[PDB]
Amino acid sequence: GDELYRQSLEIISRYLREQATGAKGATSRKALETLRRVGDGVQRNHETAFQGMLRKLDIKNEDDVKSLSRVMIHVFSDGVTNWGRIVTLISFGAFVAKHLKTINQESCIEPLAESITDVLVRTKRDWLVKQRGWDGFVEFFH
Ligand SMILES: Cc1cc(OCCCc2c(C(=O)NS(=O)(=O)c3ccccc3)[nH]c3ccccc23)cc(C)c1Cl
Repeated sequence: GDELYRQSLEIISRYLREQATGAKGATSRKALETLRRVGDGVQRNHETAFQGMLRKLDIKNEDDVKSLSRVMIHVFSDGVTNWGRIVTLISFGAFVAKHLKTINQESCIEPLAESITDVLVRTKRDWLVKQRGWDGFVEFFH
């Protein structure tokens, strides 16, 4: 097993889907409430950049969402790894998730999640371990 990966995918998965479907172990549940508060804050403050980036990505179907990976890696990894940019990575994900339910492609949400987790855990794995993973996440937005 890879429990940072499956915890990461569980949290990002349900955060994205509840964000698009309106709504809605113990560590995963505190991370998810943290990521509601912070997540919705960030989507409201970067909303001008977020819609700029959404419209420029132009996601229509699920082969779009599968292309997204390496532009994700590009925008995301600028070395100086920190929770702020991680949570922006997830929250933009949510932004995209609600836009995919608008155009009635909820089927792409879980691939999208599977991509975000996939970028995150594979590009920051050592940093995330050194910060005790999602317990670091929760206690950083304490
Ligand atoms: C699901 C998905 C997520 C993606 O995340 C990218 C990194 C997060 C991000 C920043 C960002 O990091 N901006 S920043 O350098 O000024 C920054 C760094 C730390 C805390 C707050 C802001 N600006 C953004 C503007 C628009 C969209 C996302 C961001 C990227 C892609 C392609 C997809 Cl398909």
